[PDB]
Amino acid sequence: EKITTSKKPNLILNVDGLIGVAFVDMLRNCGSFTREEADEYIDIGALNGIFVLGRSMGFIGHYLDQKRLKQGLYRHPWDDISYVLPEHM
Amino acid sequence: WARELGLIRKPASFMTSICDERGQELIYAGMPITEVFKEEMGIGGVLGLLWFQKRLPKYSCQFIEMCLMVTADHGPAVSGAHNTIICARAGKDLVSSLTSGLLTIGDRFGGALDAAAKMFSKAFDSGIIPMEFVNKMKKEGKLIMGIGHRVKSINNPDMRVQILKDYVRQHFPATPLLDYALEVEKITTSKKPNLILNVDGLIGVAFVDMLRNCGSFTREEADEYIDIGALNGIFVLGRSMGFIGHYLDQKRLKQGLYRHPWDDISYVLPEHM
Amino acid sequence: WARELGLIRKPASFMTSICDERGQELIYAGMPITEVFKEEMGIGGVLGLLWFQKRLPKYSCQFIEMCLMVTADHGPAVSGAHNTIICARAGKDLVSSLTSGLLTIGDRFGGALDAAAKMFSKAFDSGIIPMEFVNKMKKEGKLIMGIGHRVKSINNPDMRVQILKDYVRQHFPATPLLDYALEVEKITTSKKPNLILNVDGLIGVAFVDMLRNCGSFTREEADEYIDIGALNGIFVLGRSMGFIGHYLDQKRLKQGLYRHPWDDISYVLPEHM
Amino acid sequence: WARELGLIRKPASFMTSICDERGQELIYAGMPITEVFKEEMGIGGVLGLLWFQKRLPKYSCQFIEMCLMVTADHGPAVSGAHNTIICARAGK
Amino acid sequence: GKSTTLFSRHTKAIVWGMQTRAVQGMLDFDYVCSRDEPSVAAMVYPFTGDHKQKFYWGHKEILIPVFKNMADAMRKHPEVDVLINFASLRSAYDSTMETMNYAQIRTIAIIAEGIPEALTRKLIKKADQKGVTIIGPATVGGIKPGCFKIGNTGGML
Ligand SMILES: CC(=O)SCCNC(=O)CCNC(=O)[C@H](O)C(C)(C)COP(=O)(O)OP(=O)(O)OC[C@H]1O[C@@H](n2cnc3c(N)ncnc32)[C@H](O)[C@@H]1OP(=O)(O)O
Ligand SMILES: CC(=O)SCCNC(=O)CCNC(=O)[C@H](O)C(C)(C)COP(=O)(O)OP(=O)(O)OC[C@H]1O[C@@H](n2cnc3c(N)ncnc32)[C@H](O)[C@@H]1OP(=O)(O)O
Ligand SMILES: O=C([O-])CC(=O)C(=O)O
Ligand SMILES: O=C([O-])CC(=O)C(=O)O
Repeated sequence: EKITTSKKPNLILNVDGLIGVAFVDMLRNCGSFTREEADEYIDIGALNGIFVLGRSMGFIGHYLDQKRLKQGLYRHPWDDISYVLPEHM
Repeated sequence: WARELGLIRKPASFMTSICDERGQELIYAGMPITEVFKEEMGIGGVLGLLWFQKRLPKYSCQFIEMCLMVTADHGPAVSGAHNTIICARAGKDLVSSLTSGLLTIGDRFGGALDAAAKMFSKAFDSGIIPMEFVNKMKKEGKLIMGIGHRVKSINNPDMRVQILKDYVRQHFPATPLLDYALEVEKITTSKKPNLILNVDGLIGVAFVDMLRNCGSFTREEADEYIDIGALNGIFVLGRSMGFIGHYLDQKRLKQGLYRHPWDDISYVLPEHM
Repeated sequence: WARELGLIRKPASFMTSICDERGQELIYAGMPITEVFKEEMGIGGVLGLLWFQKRLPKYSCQFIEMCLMVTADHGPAVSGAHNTIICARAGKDLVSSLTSGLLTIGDRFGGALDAAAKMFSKAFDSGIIPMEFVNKMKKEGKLIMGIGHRVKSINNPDMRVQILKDYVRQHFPATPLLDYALEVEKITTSKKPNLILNVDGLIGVAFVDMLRNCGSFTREEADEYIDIGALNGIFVLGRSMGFIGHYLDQKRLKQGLYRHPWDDISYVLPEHM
Repeated sequence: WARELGLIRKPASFMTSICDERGQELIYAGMPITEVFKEEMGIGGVLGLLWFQKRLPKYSCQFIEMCLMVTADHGPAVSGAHNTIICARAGK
Repeated sequence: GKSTTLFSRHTKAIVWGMQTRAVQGMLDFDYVCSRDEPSVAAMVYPFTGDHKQKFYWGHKEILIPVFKNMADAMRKHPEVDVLINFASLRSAYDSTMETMNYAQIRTIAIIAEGIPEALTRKLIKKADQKGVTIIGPATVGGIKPGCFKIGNTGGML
């Protein structure tokens, strides 16, 4: 991120990147896993479990919200579709 | 108001090309629903219009209907039907139960359709004879998808592979890929007599053959609809009938919460973490 | 080994009655797959066998197919197709996209089928004339489900309510409930001209009428299949075609991640919590 | 362009009140993410902010954490864990 | 006891029905007339639950409560004195009676066209008994510039 923030300046380490790298480095350098265990966990999919878990709170909080605000069925604006159907099939 | 008289522009997302409900009638591809019903095309016809956006010939529509019927159900011991039964037996709604059973349809359960079609198409398009394709699968340590049955082997056919195969022979004009798959079947049945074409493999090869053998597809559309996942779609749509049937069955038999026997678990927990 | 010679007993859970995978042939209700294909019953026939466990008459099978075709798709703006397009446009698999769109099918989207059938059945079974049912619904502060269209009102029919209605008239033997629904439609169109029967209401009343008007149902089975949710099942199975079509469309158009515009949100967060 | 100078109106759907990402910092209820972390309020606190939109007292946050930990798992034989095991064992 | 000042700049109204176009027109008229508060305090729709409708106050978004009953709408807004009855020709009569059972409502504007004349005469009699001013059981409304505007009268801005 020093080599890439030299290029454009907004090319910094995103929260994704940071969590990713810091979890690979807590899994590998903390004392409990053995760098093969700690590389199964990365592959089986244990970092998509962190993201999922986190989002889950926010997701539920957007259910609990739109239910407190009593919002109704959403019919998408049709001016925001642009049907491109074929001529006659 | 500013858009009705058109002094402003907004970019429209969600390009769509399979249905138009704004207007006098529903239009699936370019075909009004009244014309859909007047030309007597069935469910296969509306899969042709919605999925592939084409007015398929009559035999293609009837074959799509046929492969939906053979896929409809294969008993409750299967993993997806197991999940549907478990969720239906926990008091959940139809959509949740069907959904929980559908979420299993992937690579290991329900993936033989698309995998068998991809494998046979890649073998056939690269000009490998069946005797060399079988050996090249063997050298790679890979089994041929779409070939292999547990019990019904020889003078004991799948009895629904036979129905589909007969339909393909009498009605399709040309089957370059089904013939290749049948040669591979002959070789593998010479190996072991129960290595016949699955229904999961015959539907895959016959659907690829229908896409690139009938009209209206240009072999760059036919090879794209396979990659996108139209065969996963056929398996899911066919097996939704069986999963909803299992939901209705378990909900009509009035059966309560399932709790797996502890004797069929085996807890291998660590000593003290 | 101990069960093969039968010296032991284990209780079997998961009673099932819609498919027999084991044995020589697939058996849906009691009728093997070869007989299913030889008797030329289509997808409607296998819904009869798997869902209701009965060999329905030909017009019932064709009507089930018809109501699957009318339900297949209704454009991308509706909520479920919106979810399918959003999830397909985020790079997910067919099953995940169809599943995320199906999970919307509930009471507010897709619930007019079963609700309209339940409401009209409870009206007709309790011996209320249509003019008193309309006034009771008005008195209770409740709208009639299955009645009401946005635009297509009079000398402007739904053009697919017309097709279904014509099929029901020319082929069903007796329609005590469709006639009641049409009288309620006459009253409500006297009120306001776009309060015609929906397709969502006509399918519901015609399906209840088919269940309790054709043979093989005892009105204790016909009234149970409505309560269990067979009409939710028909909507889900019909709309799966449209949702998979939307997945294939959005995946063929090669469209990328959708992020909602910030100017269409109106954040209303508290001041400082 | 016509909305930047504001000669037009469009009604905005999706009223939301649990997060705002448009701006300098993430804001959960009304308090920025930096204030969330500086006040040492944990996962129970961010459930308080996102779900109930309130800065709950410390004991309620710790109780929310506690009831999340007791709920975490109850073996594989129960129905939901059965479905998760079946679907995970099918390669999904 | 019919009053002479029907509409003031402090007048607020209760709109009977989902007439969001008419209520938006009223709010636009209120804003362009330099009024400090909207003239629509609540809306009454018997066919849906109690929620809030999102409207415009010039540029701003405001929330106008929608009630299922007339009673709770009347109690939560005790200073409302005008009711604009957007009911149909077969539901304006009983709605107008129920409104006139509330003493705070000083005028009712009935927009429905086609009420039978016997029911209209009953409305007139009970309004005269209760001192309420019914502005026309076939009208579009009455517009008092700078002050108030009933429904769709005048048109769009
Ligand atoms: C009284 C007495 O019994 S004493 C008699 C003494 N004699 C004996 O005991 C002999 C009995 N045993 C045998 O003959 C058998 O050959 C056995 C048991 C050793 C093994 O037989 P098989 O089951 O045919 O072997 P296997 O299970 O490997 O399968 C055979 C082939 O099927 C192939 N195959 C299996 N599934 C698939 C698939 N899905 N796709 C493609 N190929 C497949 C395998 O690649 C294998 O290929 P290969 O033969 O080229 O390696
Ligand atoms: C130039 C000029 O314009 S000056 C002319 C001056 N005159 C006027 O302005 C008159 C114009 N306005 C009217 O006449 C109209 O009647 C209005 C706008 C006041 C209201 O009309 P409508 O839209 O018919 O009323 P509404 O929306 O309440 O619907 C009518 C009925 O449909 C019923 N309805 C609606 N949806 C459903 C449903 N899904 N199921 C059952 N019933 C339903 C409602 O119950 C209502 O019943 P009710 O009449 O028994 O209460
Ligand atoms: O189709 C599949 O992949 C799984 C299946 O039905 C079977 O058990 O044979
Ligand atoms: O069927 C439904 O309930 C929703 C629907 O398709 C529509 O927008 O008309």
